[PDB]
This record gives sequence, structure tokens and C-alpha cells, in this order.
Amino acid sequence: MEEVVLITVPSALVAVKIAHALVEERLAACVNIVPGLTSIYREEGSVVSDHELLLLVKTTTDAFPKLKERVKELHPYEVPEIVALPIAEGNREYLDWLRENTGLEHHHH
Amino acid sequence: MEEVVLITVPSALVAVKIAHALVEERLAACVNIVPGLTSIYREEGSVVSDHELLLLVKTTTDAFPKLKERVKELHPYEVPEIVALPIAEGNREYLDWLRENTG
Amino acid sequence: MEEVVLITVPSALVAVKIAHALVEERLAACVNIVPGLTSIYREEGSVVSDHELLLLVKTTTDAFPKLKERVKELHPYEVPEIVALPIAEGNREYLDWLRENTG
Amino acid sequence: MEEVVLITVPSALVAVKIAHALVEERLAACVNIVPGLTSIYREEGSVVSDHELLLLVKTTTDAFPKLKERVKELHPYEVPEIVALPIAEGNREYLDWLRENTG
Amino acid sequence: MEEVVLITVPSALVAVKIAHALVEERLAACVNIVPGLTSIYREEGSVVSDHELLLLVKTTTDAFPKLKERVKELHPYEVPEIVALPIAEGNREYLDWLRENTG
Amino acid sequence: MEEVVLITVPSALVAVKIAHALVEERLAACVNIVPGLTSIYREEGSVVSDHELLLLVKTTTDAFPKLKERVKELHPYEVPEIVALPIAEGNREYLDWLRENTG
Amino acid sequence: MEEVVLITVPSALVAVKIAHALVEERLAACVNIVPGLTSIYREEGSVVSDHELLLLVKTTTDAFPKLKERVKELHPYEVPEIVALPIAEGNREYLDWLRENTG
Amino acid sequence: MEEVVLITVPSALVAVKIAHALVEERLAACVNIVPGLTSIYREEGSVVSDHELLLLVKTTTDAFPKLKERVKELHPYEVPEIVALPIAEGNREYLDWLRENTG
Amino acid sequence: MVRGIRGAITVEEDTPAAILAATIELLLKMLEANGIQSYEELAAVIFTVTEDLTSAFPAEAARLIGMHRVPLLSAREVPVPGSLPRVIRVLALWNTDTPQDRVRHVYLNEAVRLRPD
Amino acid sequence: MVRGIRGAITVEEDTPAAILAATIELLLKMLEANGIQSYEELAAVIFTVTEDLTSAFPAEAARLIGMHRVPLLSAREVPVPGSLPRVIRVLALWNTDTPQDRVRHVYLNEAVRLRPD
Amino acid sequence: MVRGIRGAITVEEDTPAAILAATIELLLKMLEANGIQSYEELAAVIFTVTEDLTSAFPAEAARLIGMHRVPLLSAREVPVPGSLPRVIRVLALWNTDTPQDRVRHVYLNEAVRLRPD
Amino acid sequence: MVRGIRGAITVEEDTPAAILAATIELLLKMLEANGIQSYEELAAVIFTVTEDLTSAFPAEAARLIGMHRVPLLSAREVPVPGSLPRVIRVLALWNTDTPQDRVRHVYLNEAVRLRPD
Amino acid sequence: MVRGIRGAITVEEDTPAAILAATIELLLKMLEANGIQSYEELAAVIFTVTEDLTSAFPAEAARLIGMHRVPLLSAREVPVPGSLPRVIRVLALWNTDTPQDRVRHVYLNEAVRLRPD
Amino acid sequence: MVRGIRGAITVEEDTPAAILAATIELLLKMLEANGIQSYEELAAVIFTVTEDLTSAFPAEAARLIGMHRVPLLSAREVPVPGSLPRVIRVLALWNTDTPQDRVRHVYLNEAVRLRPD
Amino acid sequence: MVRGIRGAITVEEDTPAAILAATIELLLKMLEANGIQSYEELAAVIFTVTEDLTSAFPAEAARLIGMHRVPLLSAREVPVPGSLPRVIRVLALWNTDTPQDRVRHVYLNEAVRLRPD
Amino acid sequence: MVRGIRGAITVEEDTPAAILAATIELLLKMLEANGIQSYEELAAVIFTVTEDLTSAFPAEAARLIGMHRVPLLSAREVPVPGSLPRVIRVLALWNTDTPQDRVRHVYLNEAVRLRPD
Amino acid sequence: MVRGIRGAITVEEDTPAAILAATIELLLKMLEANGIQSYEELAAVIFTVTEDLTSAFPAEAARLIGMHRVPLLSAREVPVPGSLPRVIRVLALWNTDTPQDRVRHVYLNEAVRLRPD
Repeated sequence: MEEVVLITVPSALVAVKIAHALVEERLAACVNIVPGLTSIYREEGSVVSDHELLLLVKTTTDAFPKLKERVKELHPYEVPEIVALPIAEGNREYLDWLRENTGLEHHHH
Repeated sequence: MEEVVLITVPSALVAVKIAHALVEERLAACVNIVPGLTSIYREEGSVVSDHELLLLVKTTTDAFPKLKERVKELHPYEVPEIVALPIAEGNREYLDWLRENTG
Repeated sequence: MEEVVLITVPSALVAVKIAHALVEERLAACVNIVPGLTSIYREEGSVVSDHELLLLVKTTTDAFPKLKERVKELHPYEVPEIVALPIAEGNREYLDWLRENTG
Repeated sequence: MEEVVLITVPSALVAVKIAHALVEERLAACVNIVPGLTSIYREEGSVVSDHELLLLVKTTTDAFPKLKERVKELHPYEVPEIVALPIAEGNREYLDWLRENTG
Repeated sequence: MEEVVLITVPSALVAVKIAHALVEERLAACVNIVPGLTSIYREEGSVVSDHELLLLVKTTTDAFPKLKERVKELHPYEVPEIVALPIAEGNREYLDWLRENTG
Repeated sequence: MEEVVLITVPSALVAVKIAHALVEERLAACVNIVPGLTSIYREEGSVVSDHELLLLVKTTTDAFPKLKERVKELHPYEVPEIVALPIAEGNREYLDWLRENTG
Repeated sequence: MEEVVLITVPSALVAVKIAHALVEERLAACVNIVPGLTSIYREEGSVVSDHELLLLVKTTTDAFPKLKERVKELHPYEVPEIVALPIAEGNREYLDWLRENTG
Repeated sequence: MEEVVLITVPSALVAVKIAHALVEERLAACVNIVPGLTSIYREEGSVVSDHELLLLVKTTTDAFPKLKERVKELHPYEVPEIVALPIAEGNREYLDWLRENTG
Repeated sequence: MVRGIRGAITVEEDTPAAILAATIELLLKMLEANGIQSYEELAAVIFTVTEDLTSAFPAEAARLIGMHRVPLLSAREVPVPGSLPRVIRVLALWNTDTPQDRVRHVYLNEAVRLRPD
Repeated sequence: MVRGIRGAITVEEDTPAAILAATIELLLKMLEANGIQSYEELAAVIFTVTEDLTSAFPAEAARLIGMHRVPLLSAREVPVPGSLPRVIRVLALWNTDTPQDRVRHVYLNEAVRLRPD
Repeated sequence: MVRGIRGAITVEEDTPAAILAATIELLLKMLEANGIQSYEELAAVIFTVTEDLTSAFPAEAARLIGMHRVPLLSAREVPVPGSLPRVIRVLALWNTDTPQDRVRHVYLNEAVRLRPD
Repeated sequence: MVRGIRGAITVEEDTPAAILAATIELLLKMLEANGIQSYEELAAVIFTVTEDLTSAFPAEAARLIGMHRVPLLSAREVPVPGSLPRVIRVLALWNTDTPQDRVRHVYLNEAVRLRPD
Repeated sequence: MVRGIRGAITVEEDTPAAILAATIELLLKMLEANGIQSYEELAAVIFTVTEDLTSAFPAEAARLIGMHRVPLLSAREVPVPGSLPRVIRVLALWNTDTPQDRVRHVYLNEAVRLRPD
Repeated sequence: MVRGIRGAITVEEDTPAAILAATIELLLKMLEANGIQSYEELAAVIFTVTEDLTSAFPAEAARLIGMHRVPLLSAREVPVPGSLPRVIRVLALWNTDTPQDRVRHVYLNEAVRLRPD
Repeated sequence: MVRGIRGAITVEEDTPAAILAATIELLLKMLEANGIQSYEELAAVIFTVTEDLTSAFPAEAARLIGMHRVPLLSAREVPVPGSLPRVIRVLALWNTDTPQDRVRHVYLNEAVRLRPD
Repeated sequence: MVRGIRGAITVEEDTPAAILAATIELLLKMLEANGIQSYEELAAVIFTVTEDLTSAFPAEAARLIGMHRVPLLSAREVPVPGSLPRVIRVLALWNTDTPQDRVRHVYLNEAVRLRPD
Repeated sequence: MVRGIRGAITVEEDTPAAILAATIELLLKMLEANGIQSYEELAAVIFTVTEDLTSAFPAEAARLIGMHRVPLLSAREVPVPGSLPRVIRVLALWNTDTPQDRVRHVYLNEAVRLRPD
């Protein structure tokens, strides 16, 4: 239910914008900005390198679909890396904190 | 059964203390210290930023409960981030190594 | 199906060699080089520290076995850290790009 | 009647604060701030050292009681050094200026 | 009879000219130049700051009147600070030296 | 009865030796070290300059005679400057502290 | 016959290109590059400033029409400054050299 | 009648020597030294570049012939650039000053 | 009439991410503190960074939170030896009737050391 | 109430003539842009020059155009590595009722790079 | 509406005592010159010290004279080669209706050289 | 006879990983561009890095792609103020009959700015 | 087979005009000296500037004389204490059968001091 | 067609005698290694000295062994932190048919550390 | 009587994490090497870091492993040009009867170069 | 057997008087704290001053208190950026049977920040 | 129990030979002075060199006289302005029962100036 979402961003402005929105919007509890990444990937059948930053988003399965949309809206890339890693087990109290601070809520007509 | 635990610590002293202890105390076989993390999060209904470091702890599900306690004892935070990510597959002899060095 | 593989390398040459090769050989669609790791681990029943780099490899289960062999061939360590973390869910289009660029 | 009052203060801010107030408050006509004093004294039956600044306050015996109170109010120390030295003789015109600017 | 005369001068040139002249003209036996003074005072009913130097003149009551005139002649200020502080007691031999070198 | 004794020493080693000794030996309650004095004086009928440090000794008339002797014993000069200036008035409590710490 | 033509260019590359070309193409016998000009002028009814360089072209009247065309071809500006100043008199031998190296 | 003579010199020593001489010898009223010229010109049928300085000489047609000779005497070049530009109109008073100081 | 709002926040390192994230925190807390609803209430915002902070412009973080039409200006703060290192100071010129005593000034992280009164 | 007017202009070299001529251009274009008739409409004007500009004071150029009774202030701008070199920034504090959306901010020469939005 | 008040004072040395004492002098003379009774008339006060003054913060001196609720900001002034050394410049943003011609600006010590007009 | 192939690529930071990965990209694109099948077609390869790139030897990256028997040489490029920062330049000496007009030279990343003709 | 042509020229100051004009002179004199018809005879051209020359890239002057398709490369020359100051050195790799003894190498201005043999 | 020959030698100190004697050793060993009889077989020779070697020009040593007609060029080598100190590198452009696999490259003194493969 | 135990370890970079982790490794290897059971066997421990290590205090790492009651002291090591860079040296003063020949001294990482005998 | 005694004191300025007075204060408080009657109980005493303290030798202060026959040694302490400035550290090697837990270590002035445990 | 032996020697120049030869002289004179027969009597030996001595490690000379099993340590001595230049100080920690008054301390060359008492 609680998961760590990885997002690769091109710059610190992108990192800070996406990072703040997600937390501020209650889509994630915490975001870690890991700087100085050197990314090697395939771009039009040629292996190319780029400088990026890694976002470690502390979220949940519930928030993920909206998070996905929101990140897409704020991300400059056409195909952004939004990949969720499951939290197997954890600090009971921390995961609670994550639950308190993650969740966009519903309407029951 | 074998997992990668993520621990966010406030300083390099906290990092090295916690990292060394876990490995020394056979609670983990390896710890990776990733420095210079800028963490944006919600603290008392307000979005705040802090400077931290990431620990990538190589442990087992069996070690996890004791690891959890030990990390709590050494960590300055009241609610520390101790979150385990499952290892789907990997270099087997290395996984043995991790299991051998987690007692 | 899709996994994020973690590889800890001793140097930037090792990082760039391994990274380029996996992407070039269509064994990974993308590799992220995370520098400045400080690794504390058990080496011959003694806790030792080393300077390393982290590789975040975007691949699939089907690709993993060959990736494992290839990484072993290119890695200077006898028993390298090659550990796959499962992708629970993700950007549908991204995962498609990943699958496309892993052949 | 005209005196030179010595006041030892703990800092530059303490000096400028006290010195200006005294002159502005027509308590003194002139205050000289002597910096970089290394004071050695007895503290709880133990000989100790502290960096202090000296104030040379040109005032009258008549102003002294109010000056004493004012200095006490502005000084951080519980027992501040407020000691008056008598002016035996002097430049007639200067002493007139001193008396004029102490009301 | 023996006194310590205080003179505040605007510069080191003024300080050294006045100091030397007094010692040379046997108006004092010794002059001490205390530099780095920051003096806050009343000038035409307004509190102003200068950054002057202090002269500690070792002289006699008998020399004082001529000293007063001489200091006035050498001092750039219209009303210079020339204020004598009485020596209550002292090193018998030193006071003898002071009296001897004040002719 | 309470006085401010002025002592000019050649150095900080002397300034500290003398200062600490007086306070430690209950000959003074407090000593202020004013460094960077440029001292013009008459030495064998010729005006000479020296670099000194001024000591501002907070003592009593009763202390003075031993103080005088002690300073002489510790001072490198044959005829040291030991001159007492009377405290006309002061902070009642401070003067009490001064008297208390001069035994 | 011999004139001094003034040309204002936006850069050193433009300066050296235009200057070398005229001299090489025998349209000028000599070109002087005056650097670091700050030009104030009217551009679309607003006074604007630009950084420029001045060319002092030694040429003849006979040479000017072709020079005009050539400078236009090499100049990035739509309306370049090409203005000829007449040589009233001069060093007979120099003017001969100028005429010789023109054509 | 009044002209602005242009002289290109190889160095600052040559500039100052020639400039001072002309003005001192009343051959010119004023000389302006414009430094850092990069000169491109034809020397023996080959385009060459050289570092020079420009002199702007304020003189009269009447002075010019003597000026020409004098400049030749002081100039290191075999064929020095001495070219007069006519003053169409000007500041009445300035031109008077120029004529006054050229004779 | 205008009332100035003062702010100070400290960063642990000279990284653009750090500077940007910290200025966002300060800026918003300053507005939250004074109950400023619109950015239109701001005449302009001036910033000062200590000599040990050169990786990013704080004005760029104000734009992340959407202060595009707000005039911004940043300058180098006086390098007093022994002063609190890595400090981002803000002076927001706020168009208000509010008394001097009623404006709330925000001092965050080790910058609390700057105004304990 | 006050509205800040922002401006930025780049110079090709660190020469007093360059700095003076460029600040005159910016200052006038800023006033022209907002139709400011008198200099009396200005509360004060703040300037910031990049570290690579030290040859002249921009305030001296404002005086060339007759802003004597206008209070002026200049400061060193943050030396962000790789930021736009040789930039003179202006923050004019203008006494106006004008909405935030209605103030026109001037970005001249390579300083256009600074606000393309 | 706001009116800026300009000040300038020179110190003989880079000592905290000197900086503190001089700014108080300057600060008070600016208020005295314009007959400002309360500090509440001040929107904010900006200071600039020359590169050769780093021993103290001028803002700390304004607090000694009791300007706690007054927003203060200091920045490094442009190091123009051959400019007047050791100069503390003040720009007080004063909430007033006063005309531009009626504000009195104070230039003290060798800082008189700065505005002889 | 020999034909030189020119190449330029820019890096965002001075990190060995960055330098190595970028020189690999350039080197291969240069060979791909001219359809060079074997490394035996290369007489030697010379490299030049800008003054702001000192973390790695570009020659080490050529060896990563297996250019062991290819003679390599690197040197410091001219530090022209205001030139494009962090540029890795390559001069491959290729043994070919190919005309000058028929050699394809590779300018990647911001290094496109270097040859837009 | 290739034959290298050596060239050296000195400049009086470090100005772009000076550097550009001097490298044009050297380059052309080198070609004139060996009677080089087209630039197609040039495999590539390498340049070295002394540490005291940083205002311009010599390769840019080569382009002023249309050496667009010629591969160019410049690097920093060894700062031997007391060596000839402000020297632009050229190594043109010329595709020719010409003997070693028959190539003419150009040393201009004070650079004549470099090869008096 | 051209084949580049690589050489590297380390010196114990930055002395002209040291630099000259070591470059002579390397140069001759390179020629001996490939059985090069005449200097006419050399198109040109490029040298690179590390930052810690500035006392002599290696080209001057080539002239001591009589390589006057041989075009020579030296440049500063990349100061990679922790790289082998005091290294004289040589790139001789040799006019030969010799395969890439058949060229012998010389690494002398501690420079053996540079190519153990 | 006391016996001194020597140790040396090298770090790859000047980062606090690196320094701390390496000194912990050395500090324990040294103890484990002599079969040191309690920290009470240590009179005191002296450390020396090379000039290129300033990011952290090695004494702080000893405290991480719980050497609180152990007296620690660190000092700058002699900057011999050409000495092994980034070296943390330790001199532990051990209260023991152990002969000189029986104490085991630890040289880790590139610090093995320090005692190959 | 030897037991090390640790001490630390901070000075407000780098003046000999300050350094002298401070070391006398600490040395005595170190001895009183452990009730050391004879200086003959001291094997030797090592001192370390921070980089910002160079005006005096702390060993000269030990001699003032009569430690002539006591072997003394002073060294420069590691300049960790941002560490406590102007710190005098002492390591007295004391010949005693006293347990590790029973030795009293003295931290005076702002040096209390160094050991709050 | 341990007794410290102090030694000081001055060198005329900063040459390895000078440093090595002088430390050998001092070391032996210290041992001769106290009639120390075996190096096994030494707990450890600490050295301090002045800032003007960087060419060699004094520990390397202890080894020349065969103190391999003796723990050695060197550090930078306090650069007190005007102190005795080029001084090698030695603190030998000697395992002895000898009284403080019975240890003989060696001060050689101009280092006699260091202890004339």
C-alpha cells in the first residue's frame, strides 16, 4: 500500500517544482532530491548521456494515479520516469506518518 | 526475504554511526551512504525543507525487527524513515553473501 | 515484469563502462549513475569502508539473466552487487518505452 | 566636582549602547571607548580571564548618581564596574564644556 | 603633586608631536600613547562620533600650567581635553624619576 | 580607599605574569590589560620610545604596599611605573566586590 | 585624391575581416583599427548605445566607389558607416606610397 | 587654414617624444595620443599587421611644412604617416587658441 | 503606505535545490504569518544571500511559487566574520495599513539565532 | 501604496562610458514604458551590478538624466556561477495605484534572456 | 505612498564600535533632518557598506537606538575603483505625503564629498 | 594522406562519469558520421578540454570503447573569456582519400553553437 | 603521406584584433612559403598560444580566411619561465610528397628569435 | 598514410637537464622500438608536459639530437587530480604502411604505470 | 609503561562521511590487530590528517564507535611535496607490557605504500 | 601506565595576552580538577591551537605556572571549516593508576560546546 | 610510567638531506644524553617541523638509524611570527622510572635559543 516512487528530472528547478507540488498537494508525504545524476539511455536508436536529478517520492497506491497525472503536467519530458517500488515492511510509526500526510480524498454522493 | 532498507538521516555522523553499527552488529551485510539529499516534506501541516543523507541498507526480513529497534535507538528523529524494499531477483552468490553476513 | 536493478561499482570508469554497455547492448533502456557513495560493509569478518558509485538500471525480468552475466564480465569485483527491485506500477507510456528499448 | 568614570563592558554593542545613552541623556559630555582589554579577575574564588572594553566617561559628581542607575539599567553584568576618578585640575575651557554638556 | 594628565588627540601625528614635545621640553617625564579610541560626545548640542587617541602624561602640578599652554599651541582643537588625575600614592623611586625628569 | 593602580609592563608575558599573580595573591580583585601602548619617555637625558602594555589594577590602599613590593619582584624594570589613582565615588556593590577580593 | 575613410564595425572579427580584405584587395593601402568605442545613436526614434570599433582607411577617390561596394558586401549592418574625409596636405612620400598600394 | 594632422607612431615613447616636441616647439597647440591601434597595411607587396598609436595634431597650414620636417627627424619610420585633414568650421575661441599656440 | 516584512532562513549546503526549497519555505511562511491572500499585496521583494551561497538566485524560487508579476531583487549580504553562515534574508515590501507592532517577521532554521526577541 | 518597476540591461565591457550609457537607456525606457511624467512619482531607485562590473556607479548616470532629488542605491548582485554576465538591474519604487498586471518591466540587450515570459 | 531618505557617513577604521557609533549618528540625523517623531513612520531601512567594512552589521546599530519593529536590510556596495572608502549608506523608506523637494538627505564626515549640491 | 575529423561536445558538470560518457558519445558519433568501420583507419586522436574540466582524461573513455592500439593525446584548450564552458574537442587523424568537402564533423549538445555553418 | 609545416608569430598585446590579424599573416605566409594552392592540401592545422594570450581563438582567424572545411585545433603552450612572450605557434599537417628539407617554415616578428638557423 | 607512435617518460624533478635528458631517452627509444632509420620518416612530433614541468621545452631536446627539419609542437597536458606527476608525453606522426598492431609504443620510468596492457 | 600503535589509511575524497568511515576502519583494525578488548587499555589516541583533508575531525569518528572516556587529539601532518595524499595517521598510546616486536601496526588502502617492510 | 587528560578553552581574539591568560586558566583547572599535586605526575603535555591563533606559544604559559621540567609540545589543529574558532586544546599525559571513568576533562568558555556530555 | 624527552635542532635550508641528517643528530644525542641503550625503551616518538620545512619527513630518518619497530608521528608546529625558523622538535615518550629532574633534554644548533635555562 505504501510505496517509494522514483522520478528522474532534468534540473533542480524541475526537481523543486515537482517535489513541492506533490507534498503541498497532499499527493506524497515526503520527497527526497538526489542530485548529480549522469543518465545513459537510448534516444532514437543511439546511446546518449544527460545530466539529471532523482526524486524519491514517499507515497501510496491510492495517491499514485493522480500523482501520475500531476507529475506529467509539471514535467517537461514527454515520457517522464514515474516508477513505483513497493515498501515490503517498515517503521510502524513512519508508515503511519506517511498515511497521515498522503491521500487525496473522495466524494460519496 | 532479502531487502534493501531506506533510512534518511540528518547528518554524516548519524549516517556513519547507524551504518557502522548495523554492519558491525550483523544486522546488515552492507550500507551505502548517499549524501547531499534535499528533502521536502509535510511537518505539522506545513511543507518544509531539510538537508539529509540516504542510507541503502542490505539486510534480510529476519533481521528487520532488531534492525528497526537498533536504528530507533541510534536515530535522533522520533519517527525515523525505516522502509524496506523487496529484492525480486539478483546476483545469487552476492545474496548468499548478504544472508551469510546477516546473523 | 519491469525492475529497477541496483549495481554498486568501485569507480566512474566502471560506472560508465557497465552503464554504456547495458544500454548499447539493449540489456537496459536506461542507467542512472549516482556518484559519491560511501559504502560500509563486511569483508572477511571485518567491517570496512570504500568509495563507490550506484547504478540504477531500468530493465525487465526477461533481460535480467543476460544482464547479470554481462555485468559480471564488465565488473572488476568477483561477487558484484546486482539486485533487482520490482516496479509495483508506473507511467504506462514509460514502461512501454523501457520494454521497447530492452531487446 | 568633574570626574572621569571608568566602566568595563563585555562587548562593542554594550559600549556604543551605554556610551551613547549617557552622552545623549546629558549624563556625560564625552565617552571614550578603549577596545581590546584582556581582563583577569577573581570569579567564585578562581582567577579567570575575559575580553572586555573600557569606557572613559567625562561627567560631574552631580550626574554620577543618575549615571550609576542608568549604567546599571543598560549593563548586562549584575555588578558592573562604575568607578569615578577625581579631576585634580585641567584646561579651564574644557572643564567648562564638560559642565555645560552634563545637565 | 604628581599627576596623570589625560589628553585626547585626533591623530597619531598629533599624538606623537604632542607626546614628544612634552617629554623633550621637560614638561613631562613620560607620555603613553593609547590608540584606537572611538569617542562619542556632544558637539553643538548634537551627539557625534570621532575615532581619536589617548595620551597619558606623567607630570607634576607645578609643570601643569606651562604644559596646558604648550598642549594648546600644538593641539588642532580649539578646546582640547587636558585633564589632570591625582596620584594618591606610588612607587617611591618612580615618582622621584618623574619629578627629576619634569624641569 | 579603593584605587586604580596604573602599571606599564614591557610585554604580554610580563603583563600576564604580573596581572595573574596580583589577582591570584589577593593583592587585587581585577586587572585590565590595555595592549599596544607606544611609550615616549626620558632615558638618560634623551627622549626614547618603547612598546608597552598598560595594567589597570583594581585594589585598595591597604593592599598597595605589598602590591608595590610584589610588582617590583615580578617586574623586569629597575624603576617600574606603579601609580595609584583615587576612586572618588562608585557603584556601591562593585566597590564591595573589590574590597572582598583584596585580602 | 587620397582620403581617410571612417568605418564603424560591431566586432574585432568584422574589423579584421573588413580591414584585411580592403588592404589585400588593393582597395586600401593601410587600415587602422581603433578599438573600445561606445556608440550612442538614434535607432527607431530612441537613443541607444552599442559597443563598436573604428576603421581608419587610407585610400584614394578613384578607389572609394569599389571600396563602398566591397565594405557593404562584408559589413553585417544594413546601413554601414562609410564616410570619406579629404586629405588637405601630407608627407609627399607617404601619399605616394598610399597611391602606389591602391588600385 | 587650421588642420587636424594624423600621425601613426610605433610606440608610446615615440608618441610622447613626437607629441611633446611638436607642442613644445610651438609647431602644434595640442596633440592627442590614441593608443592600441591594430594596423593592417601593405609592406613590400604583402599584407602585414603591426601595433601602433595614433596622434591627432592640432596645427595650422602655415606650421605644417616645418612640422613635416620635425616629425620626420623624430620618427623612426622611413616613410611616416603625416596626413592633414582640413577643419571645415569650429569653436571660434578654440581655433583662436590653436592659432595663438602655433607660432 | 508600505510595511516591510523581514525573513531569514539557513541552508545546510550551497546547492540550488537547497536554496530554492528554503526560499520557498521562508516566502510562504512570511505570507502565511501575515495572512497575505494575494501576491498583488506586494510592492516588491528584496533578497540577500550570505557570501557562502552562490549556487542559485532566490528570485528564481519565488517564480516557482508563481510570483512572476512581483518585482524581485537580490544582493550580496555584508560578510561579517563569525556571522551566521548560509543565510537567505528577505525584505518583502507589503502594501498595508497594518501597524508596525502587528507585522509578523519569520526567522527559520538556525536563523532563529538572528532574532530571539 | 508603491509598485516596483524592474529593469535589466547588459553591457559588452566594464567601461564607465558603457555602464553610464546603458543605465541611461534602461532608466528612460522604464519610465517611457509606464508613462511616468515626473521623477517625483519615484519613491526611490535601487540598482544591482554583477561582479564583473566595477568601473562606474549606475546612480551617477541617473543624475546625468537629472534624478537629483530621487533617492538612489546600488549594491553587488549575487555571483551565481554561469549567470548572465555584465548585468545592470534596476528596481524603481514607484508611487502608484496601478495594478500589478498593468506595470511594464524593461529587459534590454542580452537581458531579454532574463524574462522571456 | 513612500519617500526614500538618503544618508551617508564615513568611518576612519573597520571596527565594530566605529561602524555602530557612526550609523547611530547618521540614522538619528536623518530622522532629525525630516522631523520624524516615531519609527512607525518607517516602512523599512536599507543599508550598504563598502567592501572595506565587514567588522559589524549596521542593522545591529539601528536596534541599539530601539528600531526593533523596523525592518532592516544591509548589502555590499559596488567596489568602484577610487571611490570614497569606508562608507555606510542608508536608504530609509518613509511613509509620507512630503514632496520630493521637501525631503532632507544627510551626508556626514568625508561623505559630504558624495553630495556637495 | 590523412583527413582530420573534428568534434565538440559539452558537459553540464566536471565529473569523471560526465566527461567519460560524453566523450564516448562524441567519439562514436564521429565514426558513425563518416562510416568508419575499423579503428585501424585512425592514424591517432587528439583531445582538448576547456580549463573548467579537470576531473577525467578523455583518452580513458576511448579505451572504454576499445581504442587500445589507437594513439591518443589530450591537452588544455585556450581559456578565452566568455567562450563556451565545459567543451571536450576531438581531432581524429583519419587515414582516408575522402575529399575535404566529404568529411562529416560532429558538434553535439551546446557545442552546436560552435559550428552553425 | 603528411609533412608538417611550422609557424610562429608574436603579438604586442593580448587583443582579439591583434591575435586575429597576426594569425592571418602567419597562416598565409606559411601557405605562400610552400606555394599551397587549395586548403584541400591541409589534413588539419594545430595552434598553440602562450599563457599570456587568452583574448581570442586563433582558429577564428583561420575562418576569416575561409579555412571552414580545414580541421582546426588550438591548445595552451608550455609556460617556460623567461620564454618568448605572446607567441602564436602553428603546425599545419600538409598532405604532400615534398621532402623534409624542402618544406619552408615561417617565423615572423620577434618569433624570428625562435629559429635563427 | 600516417601511424602515430606514443611515448611517455617520467622525470624526478622540474630541471632543464632532467627534462632534456629524459625526452632524448624517450625520443630515441621510440625510434629504436619501431626501427625508424631516418627522421625523414616523421611527419611531425607533438609533446605534452604535465602542469608540474615548466623548466624546459621538450622540443629543444629533439633539436639536441638533430631533429631540426622535424616539425615539433608542445602543449600543456590535462591536470587530472591524482594523475602521474611529471610526465613528458610524445605523439610522433610517422609516415608508414605498418599495421596498428605492429607499432611499438614506449612507456619509460614510472610512466610504465600508464600502459601495463 | 606505554606502547604506541601506528596506523595509516587513505580516503578517496575530502567528504565527512569518507573521513569518518575510514578512521573507524583504521581505529578498529589497529585494536583488533593487537587484540585490544577494552578502550580502557588506551592512555590516549593522537591523529594527523594531511593538508587535503579538512571536511571532518577524526576524533569525532572515535566517539561514533564509543570512545568517549578515551582522550583524543588531532593535528595537521607535514605537507611534504610528493607525499601520499589524503592520509589519516593514528598514534594510539596503549597501556601494555607487550614487547616492541609484538605490537602490530596497521597500514590500510594506498597507505600500504607507507610501510612495505 | 599513563592516562591522558583533555582540556579546551576559547579566546575572543588572537592576542598573546589572550592566549597566555586562557592557557593558564585551563592548565590549572585541569590539575585542580584531577587533584594533581606534583607536576612530576606529568609524562609530557601536548597543545594544539586552531589556524586562527598564531600570536603566542601556549607552552610559554605552562612555564609561567612553573612547568619547566615538564616536556611540552604544540602543533596546528585541523582546520575543519565551520568548526569552533580560536580553540586551545591540551593533552596532558599523566602518570596515574586512575580509571578512565575517573579522569576529569576540562572545557571552558565557548569550548563547552565541544563536550556537552 | 613514561617520561618525555625533549629535543630541538635547527637546519640552514629546507633540503631532504639537511632534514634527515639533522634529525639523526638530534635523535642520537637525545638517546646518548639519557644513556638509552635499546630503542625498546621508547614508547613512541613525536616530531614537529616549522612551516618553513616541508622537503622531508623526520620519521624517515628515525628509520635510517633503525627505529623501525618504534612508533613515529610528525605534525606542523605553530607559526608564531618571528619565532625561530627551520626547527625540528622531538618528543620521545620514554618508558622509564627516572625522575623528571634526571631526564636530559637536547637543544642543538640555533635551537639552544629555545631553552637557555
